Amino acid sequence: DYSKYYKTIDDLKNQILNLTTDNANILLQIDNARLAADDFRLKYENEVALRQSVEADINGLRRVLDELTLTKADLEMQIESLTEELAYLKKNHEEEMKDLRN
Amino acid sequence: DYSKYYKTIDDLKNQILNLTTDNANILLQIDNARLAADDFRLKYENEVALRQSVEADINGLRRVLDELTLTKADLEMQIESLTEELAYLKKNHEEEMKDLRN
Amino acid sequence: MNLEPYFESFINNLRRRVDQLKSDQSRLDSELKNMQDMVEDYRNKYEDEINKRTNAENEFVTIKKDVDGAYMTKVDLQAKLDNLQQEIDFLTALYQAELSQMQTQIS
Amino acid sequence: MNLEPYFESFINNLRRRVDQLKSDQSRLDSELKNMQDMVEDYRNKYEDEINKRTNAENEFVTIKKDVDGAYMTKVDLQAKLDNLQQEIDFLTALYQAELSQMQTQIS
Ligand SMILES: [Co+2]
Ligand SMILES: [Co+2]
Ligand SMILES: [Co+2]
Ligand SMILES: [Co+2]
Ligand code: NI
Ligand code: NI
Ligand code: NI
Ligand code: NI
Repeated sequence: DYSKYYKTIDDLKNQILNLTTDNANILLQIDNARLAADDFRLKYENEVALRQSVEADINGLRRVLDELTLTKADLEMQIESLTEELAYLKKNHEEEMKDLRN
Repeated sequence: DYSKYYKTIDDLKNQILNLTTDNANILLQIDNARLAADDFRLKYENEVALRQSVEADINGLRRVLDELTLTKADLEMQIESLTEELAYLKKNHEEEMKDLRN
Repeated sequence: MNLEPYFESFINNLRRRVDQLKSDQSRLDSELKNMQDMVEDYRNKYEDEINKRTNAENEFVTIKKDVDGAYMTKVDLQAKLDNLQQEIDFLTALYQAELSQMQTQIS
Repeated sequence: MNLEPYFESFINNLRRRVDQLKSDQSRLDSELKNMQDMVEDYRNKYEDEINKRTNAENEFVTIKKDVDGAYMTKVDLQAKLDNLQQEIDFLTALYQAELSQMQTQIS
């Protein structure tokens, strides 16, 4: 009957509304998902670039530690040659005293 | 006496060593202070630039909310003019039926 | 004898080194304190600014919620308009057909 | 009578709109799931990388400690060298004076 055609049409209207809103909701879920991403992205980019910067400053620290221990070693050897020069001067004076007792 | 001159000299050697090391310690306190700074600086720079980015994205959201409520209002008014057009068509048919009863 | 004058010379050279070391010390004291004053400044700029950014995060979340809601409505209403208009067109042509049929009907 | 055919026409147009809306839905389901897969990827890159950066922070702290210590030593030792050498020069000229004095001394 005429009325039945009506009834279908109404059922179908309601479906369109349910499906339209449902789609809209999903889309919003997408937009918010994109945004959340972008946040995590920027956050990661900055964490990386940091890790890099610290590791490079570490490269610097390695270089200066290496040269620094080189200089340390050099100085040590010079302290030995100089403590030597000292002792030898002491002995020189001692022999001068051996002359005094003469 | 000769020995006393010696004693002063030794006291003064020890002072030089204490003062040299003390200075070195302070300097290291400075270098580490600089570094700590640089850390807090980079950290702040990134926090700022972020705050800025979010506030600008907020500017975007304002723009779209404004246009969006404009469109909303427009549509509402059109729903009124259309619900009207509907009712008027209903009445047209009713009068056709008033002809049927004639 | 005659040992002192050379002792005195060397001690004077020494007192020179110690004087320089004391001056250096003072200077490094000042530069340290100044760097600490700067460190606290940068730390405060930091803390203050993460509070700023976080309150901006919240303001954003709120406006975005309002936007999400309003898109939801707009698509709902736009869809309802689509319904009313489509129904209009249909009903016009139909009612024309209703009159056509009633008319050419056995009385 | 003769009402249906126009009803049928309009219903067919309607069934068209619903078919499109279902297809759209499916597509948005897929794009959403794909964006979630991406979100989890970016989240993991993040977490993993803050662990990476933090362990790099620690490695740095250790090497810098070693450097600080070694500067401390170097300046200590360099200072001690300065002491030994200065003492050398002094003692040389002195001992020359000691011989000079002993010699020109009333026996
Ligand atoms: Co539903
Ligand atoms: Co001390
Ligand atoms: Co002081
Ligand atoms: Co689904
Ligand atoms: Ni964001
Ligand atoms: Ni020499
Ligand atoms: Ni750092
Ligand atoms: Ni019209």
